[PDB]
Amino acid sequence: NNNTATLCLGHHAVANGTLVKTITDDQIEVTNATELVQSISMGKICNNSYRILDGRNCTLIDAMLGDPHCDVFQYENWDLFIERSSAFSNCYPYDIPDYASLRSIVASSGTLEFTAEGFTWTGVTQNGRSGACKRGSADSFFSRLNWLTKSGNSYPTLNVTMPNNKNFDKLYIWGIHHPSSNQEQTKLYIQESGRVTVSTKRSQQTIIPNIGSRPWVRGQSGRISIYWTIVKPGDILMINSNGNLVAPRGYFKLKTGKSSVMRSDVPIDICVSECITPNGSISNEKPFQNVNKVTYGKCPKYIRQNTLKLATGMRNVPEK
Amino acid sequence: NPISNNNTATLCLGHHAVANGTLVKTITDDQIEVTNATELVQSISMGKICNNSYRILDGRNCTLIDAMLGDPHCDVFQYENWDLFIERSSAFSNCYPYDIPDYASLRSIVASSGTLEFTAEGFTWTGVTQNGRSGACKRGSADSFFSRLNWLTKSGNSYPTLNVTMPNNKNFDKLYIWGIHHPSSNQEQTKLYIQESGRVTVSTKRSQQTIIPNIGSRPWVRGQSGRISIYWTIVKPGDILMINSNGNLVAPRGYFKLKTGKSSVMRSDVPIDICVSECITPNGSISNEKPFQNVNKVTYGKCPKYIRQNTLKLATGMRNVPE
Amino acid sequence: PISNNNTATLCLGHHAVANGTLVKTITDDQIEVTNATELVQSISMGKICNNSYRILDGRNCTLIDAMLGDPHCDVFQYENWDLFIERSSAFSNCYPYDIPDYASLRSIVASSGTLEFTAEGFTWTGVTQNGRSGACKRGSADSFFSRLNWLTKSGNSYPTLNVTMPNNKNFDKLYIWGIHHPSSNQEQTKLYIQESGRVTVSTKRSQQTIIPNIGSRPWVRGQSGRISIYWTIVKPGDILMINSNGNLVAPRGYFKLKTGKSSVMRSDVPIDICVSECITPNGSISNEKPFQNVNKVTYGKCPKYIRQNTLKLATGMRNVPEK
Amino acid sequence: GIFGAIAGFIENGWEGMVDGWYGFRYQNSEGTGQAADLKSTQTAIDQINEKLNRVIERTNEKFHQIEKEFSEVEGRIQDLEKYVEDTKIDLWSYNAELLVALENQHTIDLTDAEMNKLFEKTRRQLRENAEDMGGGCFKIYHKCDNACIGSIRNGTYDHYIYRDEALNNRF
Amino acid sequence: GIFGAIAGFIENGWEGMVDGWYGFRYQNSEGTGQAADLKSTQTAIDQINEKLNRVIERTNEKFHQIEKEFSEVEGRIQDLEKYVEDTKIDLWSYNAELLVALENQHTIDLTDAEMNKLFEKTRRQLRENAEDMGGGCFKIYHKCDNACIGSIRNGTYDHYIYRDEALNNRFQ
Amino acid sequence: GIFGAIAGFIENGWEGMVDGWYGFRYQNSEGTGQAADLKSTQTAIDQINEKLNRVIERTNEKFHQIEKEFSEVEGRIQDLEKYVEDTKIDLWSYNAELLVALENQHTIDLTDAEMNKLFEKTRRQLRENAEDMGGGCFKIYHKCDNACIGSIRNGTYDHYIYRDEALNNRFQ
Ligand SMILES: *[C@@H]1O[C@H](CO[C@@H]2O[C@@H](C)[C@@H](O)[C@@H](O)[C@@H]2O)[C@@H](O[C@@H]2O[C@H](CO)[C@@H](O[C@@H]3O[C@H](CO[C@H]4O[C@H](CO)[C@@H](O)[C@H](O)[C@@H]4O)[C@@H](O)[C@H](O[C@H]4O[C@H](CO)[C@@H](O)[C@H](O)[C@@H]4O)[C@@H]3O)[C@H](O)[C@H]2NC(C)=O)[C@H](O)[C@H]1NC(C)=O
Ligand SMILES: *[C@@H]1O[C@H](CO)[C@@H](O[C@@H]2O[C@H](CO)[C@@H](O[C@@H]3O[C@H](CO[C@H]4O[C@H](CO)[C@@H](O)[C@H](O)[C@@H]4O)[C@@H](O)[C@H](O[C@H]4O[C@H](CO)[C@@H](O)[C@H](O)[C@@H]4O)[C@@H]3O)[C@H](O)[C@H]2NC(C)=O)[C@H](O)[C@H]1NC(C)=O
Ligand SMILES: *[C@@H]1O[C@H](CO)[C@@H](O[C@@H]2O[C@H](CO)[C@@H](O[C@@H]3O[C@H](CO[C@H]4O[C@H](CO)[C@@H](O)[C@H](O)[C@@H]4O)[C@@H](O)[C@H](O[C@H]4O[C@H](CO)[C@@H](O)[C@H](O)[C@@H]4O)[C@@H]3O)[C@H](O)[C@H]2NC(C)=O)[C@H](O)[C@H]1NC(C)=O
Ligand SMILES: *[C@@H]1O[C@H](CO)[C@@H](O[C@@H]2O[C@H](CO)[C@@H](O[C@@H]3O[C@H](CO[C@H]4O[C@H](CO)[C@@H](O)[C@H](O)[C@@H]4O)[C@@H](O)[C@H](O[C@H]4O[C@H](CO)[C@@H](O)[C@H](O)[C@@H]4O)[C@@H]3O)[C@H](O)[C@H]2NC(C)=O)[C@H](O)[C@H]1NC(C)=O
Ligand SMILES: *[C@@H]1O[C@H](CO[C@@H]2O[C@@H](C)[C@@H](O)[C@@H](O)[C@@H]2O)[C@@H](O[C@@H]2O[C@H](CO)[C@@H](O[C@@H]3O[C@H](CO)[C@@H](O)[C@H](O)[C@@H]3O)[C@H](O)[C@H]2NC(C)=O)[C@H](O)[C@H]1NC(C)=O
Ligand SMILES: *[C@@H]1O[C@H](CO)[C@@H](O[C@@H]2O[C@H](CO)[C@@H](O[C@@H]3O[C@H](CO)[C@@H](O)[C@H](O)[C@@H]3O)[C@H](O)[C@H]2NC(C)=O)[C@H](O)[C@H]1NC(C)=O
Ligand SMILES: *[C@@H]1O[C@H](CO)[C@@H](O[C@@H]2O[C@H](CO)[C@@H](O)[C@H](O)[C@H]2NC(C)=O)[C@H](O)[C@H]1NC(C)=O
Ligand SMILES: *[C@@H]1O[C@H](COC2O[C@@H](C)[C@@H](O)[C@@H](O)[C@@H]2O)[C@@H](O)[C@H](O)[C@H]1NC(C)=O
Ligand SMILES: *[C@@H]1O[C@H](CO[C@H]2O[C@H](C)[C@@H](O)[C@@H](O)[C@@H]2O)[C@@H](O)[C@H](O)[C@H]1NC(C)=O
Ligand SMILES: *[C@@H]1O[C@H](CO)[C@@H](O)[C@H](O)[C@H]1NC(C)=O
Ligand SMILES: *[C@@H]1O[C@H](CO)[C@@H](O)[C@H](O)[C@H]1NC(C)=O
Ligand SMILES: *[C@@H]1O[C@H](CO)[C@@H](O)[C@H](O)[C@H]1NC(C)=O
Ligand SMILES: *[C@@H]1O[C@H](CO)[C@@H](O)[C@H](O)[C@H]1NC(C)=O
Ligand SMILES: *[C@@H]1O[C@H](CO)[C@@H](O)[C@H](O)[C@H]1NC(C)=O
Ligand SMILES: *[C@@H]1O[C@H](CO)[C@@H](O)[C@H](O)[C@H]1NC(C)=O
Repeated sequence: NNNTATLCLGHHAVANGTLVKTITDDQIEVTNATELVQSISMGKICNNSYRILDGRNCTLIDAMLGDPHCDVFQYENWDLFIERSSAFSNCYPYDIPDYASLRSIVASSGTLEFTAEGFTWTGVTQNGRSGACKRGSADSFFSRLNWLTKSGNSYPTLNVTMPNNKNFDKLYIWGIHHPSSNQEQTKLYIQESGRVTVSTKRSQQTIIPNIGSRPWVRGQSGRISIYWTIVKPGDILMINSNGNLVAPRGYFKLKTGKSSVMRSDVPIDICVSECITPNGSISNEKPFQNVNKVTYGKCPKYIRQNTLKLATGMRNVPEK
Repeated sequence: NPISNNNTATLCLGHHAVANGTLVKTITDDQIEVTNATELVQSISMGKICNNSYRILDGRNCTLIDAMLGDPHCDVFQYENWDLFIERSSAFSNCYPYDIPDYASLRSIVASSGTLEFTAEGFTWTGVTQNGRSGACKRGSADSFFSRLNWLTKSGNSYPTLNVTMPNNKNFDKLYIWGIHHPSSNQEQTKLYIQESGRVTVSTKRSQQTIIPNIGSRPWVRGQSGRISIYWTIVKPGDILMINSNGNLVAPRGYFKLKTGKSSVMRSDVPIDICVSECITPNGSISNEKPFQNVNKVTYGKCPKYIRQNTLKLATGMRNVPE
Repeated sequence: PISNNNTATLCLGHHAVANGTLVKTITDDQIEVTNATELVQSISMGKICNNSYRILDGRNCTLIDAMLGDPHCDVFQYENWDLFIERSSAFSNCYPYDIPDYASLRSIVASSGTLEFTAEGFTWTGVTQNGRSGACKRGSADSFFSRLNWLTKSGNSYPTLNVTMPNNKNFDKLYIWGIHHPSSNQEQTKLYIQESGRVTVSTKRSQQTIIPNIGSRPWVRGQSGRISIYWTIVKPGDILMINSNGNLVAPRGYFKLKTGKSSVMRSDVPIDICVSECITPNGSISNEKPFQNVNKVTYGKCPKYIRQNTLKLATGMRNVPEK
Repeated sequence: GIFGAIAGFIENGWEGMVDGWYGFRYQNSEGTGQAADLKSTQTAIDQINEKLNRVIERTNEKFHQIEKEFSEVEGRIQDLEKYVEDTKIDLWSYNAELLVALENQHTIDLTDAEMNKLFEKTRRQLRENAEDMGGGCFKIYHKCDNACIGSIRNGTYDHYIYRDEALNNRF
Repeated sequence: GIFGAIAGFIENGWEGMVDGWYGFRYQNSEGTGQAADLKSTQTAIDQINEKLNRVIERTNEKFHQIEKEFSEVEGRIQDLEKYVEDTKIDLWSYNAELLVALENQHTIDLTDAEMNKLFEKTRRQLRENAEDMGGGCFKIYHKCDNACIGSIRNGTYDHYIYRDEALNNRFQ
Repeated sequence: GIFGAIAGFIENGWEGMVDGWYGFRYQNSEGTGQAADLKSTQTAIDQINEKLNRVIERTNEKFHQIEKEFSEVEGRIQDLEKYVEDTKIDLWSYNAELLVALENQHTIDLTDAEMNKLFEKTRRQLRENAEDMGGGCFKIYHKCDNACIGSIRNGTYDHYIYRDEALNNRFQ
């Protein structure tokens, strides 16, 4: 027919569509879709967006304390500290009350900037050392801690002051030594029992030692418990002890920080990615991720689904 | 034209309706009738707890803690295990008075483990009397003590510095329960332990806890102005427990095995009964057919999510428009 | 060109406005509609309204110093609040103290909503009461925390104090007590005779022993020594007991605890006569909108804190101007 | 709803239509009659079934949680334990309220849509042989026995066959 | 909109229409005119107020909660207090963002519907006496004075009386 | 889709239409042909890109948080730390599930909308010179060389030119 035409309206389709989920349909085919869930890591932790520190065989605390094999980390600072699982302590055995909170505070602040200070320890021997804590091939000790003992036949009451004239909080790491026997307590410290009282205008922490055997660790049936005290601008640090003091040598600086600490065992490498997980860095194109709930940086949100396809085309209705 | 025409027809299109619709809430309306709807909020328990899907354990007159310590009247609970342990509010202790720093955490760990499987060990106690007992803690007709605790006392006129050890060669975490005794007066302290004041130090390679006693009167409970305090230590595979006392030690007789369970504890007073349900509350079991519930925020199992609303009707039909 | 009289033109349409406003949708980042309305409240009144909830101005006092009885906080006796306001100028002017778990105590009191204190005749046999100190000036003399009783020796001795106080009420009593830590050994034996003190405070269920710790601390208002404050909560049917033989800072009575809707907030904005049911540190805010960007810390009938400072909800159709 | 069919240009529902959600009523030479439309009824039921399946017995196992009632006053930790639960509950209650209101809207609107789609499919079949009277009714301008009505209902109505006859009756 | 009426097959709104949201403009032998349609205007307005009633002056009482600003550095308990709060706010922000974007998308779509529905209501009324010109306008092929317009507007137009006339004017 | 255009009264899509999401196929005196409609394609594409802008490369900076794995057994605190994270995930997982279902539901709808809008835009243009044959096809009752189809495509077709020829092939 020459005096009629035909005009049909339509829409496109594709040979290969993709299935998506809607409200009314469990599955339904669209021309195109895009994946909104990051389920693949890069295999490695990328080091060019944020400043990453490989902890190697050192925990962040052992680095802070100054375990001799952790000396390469003196004064290091980071955006993210990576703790390996094969990390081990290799100095005098210790325990830290509320370990997690100190690790967190150090992780958070993001630095191990240590400033030594002029402590006067009248009437005692300083720089006490030990076979448990070899440095060189010589007995030694945690480098940031000063293990004090008797001089001649005395250990007079130690009463020292140290004010904070800075505009930042100082953090002091100190300890108390718990000896293995009365035979040792007296030999080292003269007095039959120690006392250690680290105080400020606001806070105070006394600790008494506790003689007795603990399990053998690197030659040691005794222990050192580690404590910390923060000192705010204008405040003042006071230490009072008539035995067993593992003293501080200085302070760490505390910063309002963006820093943190992660536990991973994956290789650090040069790439670029602004999201880090223990499985390695992951891309952050997508809004969600299913790699790990532990993240650091600009990260997609963790969720329990591994796939979420968002339709980026119309419904696909093929031909024949 | 009353009589319709033979050369026309009328075709009307429509939808159905019901005499009895029900109201639902939408974006555009607070209420609007639909042909039908399904209630999405469960607000009716069964009034009892169901014991067929999950393994439920009636604690009766016993807490989980007493049952673990070995309080005589809770002796039926030895070597038990559970998915969900129920504590009644009428449960009492009936043994030497005690308190447990961070009771809550120990209760939660044991509950979580899901078993009072106790395995004893050869703690050679050199130079002391064992198996101390008290009139405060009758087992049958006789004075006794927590079944899992060895109350140690002097041998003649000496209590020496005990120093016993016990490695963990197993592949799981051992949980050791222990304690220290606080006497009422110094008279007692020396009657029992010789030393004017005692001390207990339990340690591993990585941890330690030293406790010192505190002699003095407390309130009279079941014949006692003294107290025991309960502490625990968890020992990891490869590690080693060491105990060091020169007085007042209430020693462990062995260890509890900890598991990575799907176990818990729940306070409730409703009766336990035969029936099958996989969601439990203090009010009883609830059906989990619905996505939400208004019965209780305490739940255990395959549970609808607690919300504040009591009804949410979801429309399963079109708008109803009667004839 | 001239509309036929047997035709007519009929057009349908919608309105439009001069002052259109931009809003956000699913499909369009910004789009003009005839009207909108802000759902985010980003502006405060710059003051706190006293006419709804009872607001109490702490002034120079913290809730804790008000509770203990710091001299310059005497005006706060028997006080009560829906909302206690702590100022950043707030100072202490008594004997220097510290509080293990300070935060928790503050919460507990602030929650109760009152300092209703009732004195109980405690019997301190063999000791001198009402110890005072130049560090804590009341008017023009030496004094002390009004709700605490500093005990010291009497003559040659400080006997082993053993006092008891039953709770026959139907509400939980809170007892605030403490322990003094001397600056030196001489001060210790001078005050208390025993060269090292002990404080055991107990109920039928709890107990707490604090040993004092001697040594110098930073000079604060004359004092190199310190006091440490502890609290205890005795429940109805229970019974407090105190057993000390030195260093006890004693309670003079109890505080009524109440389950209540009261609290505490840190701010330095003024308080004034107006009306509002939501308070923040930036001041009271209007609760007309459902969200707010003023502060995360809130109290009362408050919009929910969100990060956005503006969300325009459209209250009218798409706007499409002529020409 | 947004299509203005149900509670709109369809004045009301039929309580007599007992085997369909949507359908037809007719009157012709042979008499009067009612027939459901299955395709439309099924589409609507299926979609509601998928809403339903997305929210029933989809509950998630939870075991040892935190405590949520307390017999002691404790301060900081309990404050936090209680805040976490009130925070959690408020958020799910909101999720619940929003979920039900959205679905319900969508169910109203999708049931409206099928009614309109049935109407349009019918309109399109009849071409020039019928006029829309309103109410959802068509006047069909030709003889239309029950067989012919069925042809409309099973989508096989051919309009050229009756066009001349109908164009006649309309003008 | 999804119906393509507002900002679509209708070129634009009328600023001169101030007594209603939807309505009619018309021209006949008696001149030009404009009257609003109250029923639709009410429907649009009722749906919008129902949103608005859902969110204005509907706030929750909360009292003692947790601390959210901190003067001291504590580590683990502080970390959790901060984290919980951060988690809460991020999640309420999301809800708010999403809620407003939905409501708005809906408001735009349902006011388009009322417009389209008014058009359709009028097309049915007019039967085969009129033709969609485009632009939301109908050409009515019969003498249609104000009384007659009035009829369409209040839903009392009987197409049957004008039908013979109208069929004739448009197919001849 | 709610409009019944796609997977509806239009039976299938055209794989042959490489250069547009929507378009025309036609047949006349000159042969047959195919053209894409760019405007509808762009409306549907812009709409989808706007959903897309609201999710891709839109992540958020988070630094030091709480621990989520634990080598030791602690109880009360760790129970809380774990419950807090568990709760968070469940709530984002819910959110993400809903977001995608709704957005996809909506993408299916608005692409059905654009098909329908075009089909109406074209019908309104043809006035009485054409009938809906079904299947999304119009029978045009007059000679219509390609330039005439072009005028329909580009919105300039004038029905008053062919109205007499059309009404005459249509009726009577
Ligand atoms: C569009 O075409 C897509 C192309 O797929 C093919 O490639 C083209 C060039 C042709 O050769 C064509 O004939 C091929 O089929 C097609 O993509 C696919 O869709 C299917 C689902 O229908 C996917 O199946 C799933 O596969 C995984 C394993 O995938 C990996 O290994 C295979 C090895 O052969 C390779 O395909 C890839 O390397 C993958 O990485 C299965 O584990 C999974 O099993 C689960 O689900 C099934 C039921 O669906 C259950 O039985 C199982 O128990 C599991 O629960 C699926 O079987 C297929 O992988 C995928 N292929 C590719 C290459 O991506 C797509 O389906 C087409 N779209 C539409 C709408 O039709
Ligand atoms: C199925 O749907 C998906 C939607 O996810 C479509 O994929 C998108 O396609 C567009 C256009 O092709 C892409 O837009 C481009 O974005 C570039 C930036 O990089 C993005 O994409 C990469 C993916 O490889 C990511 O790594 C990155 O994070 C970004 O998200 C721009 O650079 C492009 O801009 C210009 O680039 C060149 C050079 O200047 C010009 O020639 C271009 O014309 C352009 O102006 C461009 O805008 C989009 O990024 C794609 N998304 C993804 C996730 O891959 C598919 O198109 C669709 N498939 C089909 C067959 O239709
Ligand atoms: C520090 O100070 C406290 C408090 O003053 C002393 O503790 C009290 O010590 C006495 C002496 O043992 C306790 O007395 C016993 O208490 C039990 C109380 O329970 C019931 O009995 C009373 C009294 O009749 C009833 O009225 C009441 O309803 C109770 O239900 C009694 O069971 C004991 O009864 C009998 O015991 C034996 C015979 O079996 C005999 O001595 C008498 O017949 C006696 O009646 C007994 O009375 C008292 O309970 C303690 N109170 C508290 C709160 O603990 C500390 O000892 C003290 N410490 C020092 C170092 O001084
Ligand atoms: C352990 O070690 C610490 C530190 O060495 C000692 O503590 C110091 O004790 C002295 C007194 O023993 C304190 O000195 C007092 O300071 C008061 C004012 O202090 C502020 O203002 C002065 C301005 O002159 C500043 O220099 C100072 O730093 C403060 O900012 C004075 O009011 C006190 O004077 C008293 O004595 C005379 C009269 O006899 C008069 O001036 C007054 O009337 C008043 O009675 C006094 O000078 C000093 O502040 C303490 N330092 C710290 C850091 O706390 C312990 O004494 C020591 N203990 C042992 C056992 O070894
Ligand atoms: C087209 O229509 C106009 C408009 O007037 C009107 O619409 C028509 C459909 C009629 O129904 C009218 O009754 C209605 O008002 C007509 O113009 C008008 O014509 C009428 C009839 O002659 C005039 O009324 C008369 O006017 C004369 C002189 O003033 C008097 O003697 C009579 O008593 C009576 O009032 C009216 O004036 C006139 N209006 C104007 C502005 O001219 C028009 O005649 C008509 N034309 C055609 C070709 O159809
Ligand atoms: C309390 O009892 C414990 C356990 O019996 C004693 O600890 C043990 O002390 C001995 C004595 O030196 C340790 O000897 C060392 O053994 C290691 C094993 O590898 C060996 O490498 C060393 O050369 C050395 O011989 C033994 O390790 C140690 N065991 C443990 C678990 O600590 C402890 O000495 C007793 N305390 C007292 C005061 O008696
Ligand atoms: C209308 O809906 C109700 C419930 O939403 C259906 O009746 C219920 O069926 C379920 C199990 O199938 C149970 O809740 C009850 O056994 C029923 N409810 C009541 C109140 O007894 C009903 O079958 C639905 N369909 C209809 C009425 O046609
Ligand atoms: C569709 O219907 C045609 C009309 O005739 C009838 O209608 C159906 C519903 C049955 O009830 C028949 O017995 C009536 O006579 C049929 O003639 C035709 O075969 C049908 N075709 C298909 C493909 O269904
Ligand atoms: C609209 O089309 C008219 C005629 O149709 C043609 O369009 C294309 C572009 C040509 O290549 C020929 O196929 C036809 O002549 C044009 O006359 C008119 O100019 C066009 N206007 C616009 C704005 O595109
Ligand atoms: C990532 O590593 C974790 C251990 O941290 C492991 O359990 C998990 O299955 C891995 N998941 C991936 C690569 O998605
Ligand atoms: C259920 O039990 C709880 C105890 O946790 C009780 O407080 C409440 O009143 C009961 N609520 C019910 C049956 O809804
Ligand atoms: C438009 O909205 C404003 C602000 O939300 C409101 O106060 C007023 O009632 C409305 N005004 C008009 C003209 O619509
Ligand atoms: C706070 O104390 C100072 C000094 O004692 C006094 O002058 C001032 O009035 C007090 N401030 C208030 C707000 O009461
Ligand atoms: C708003 O609140 C913050 C947080 O408390 C505060 O720092 C800021 O100064 C406030 N604005 C005021 C007080 O004007
Ligand atoms: C409708 O309008 C006409 C003319 O404008 C008026 O006379 C009448 O009252 C109305 N009729 C009905 C039935 O509402």
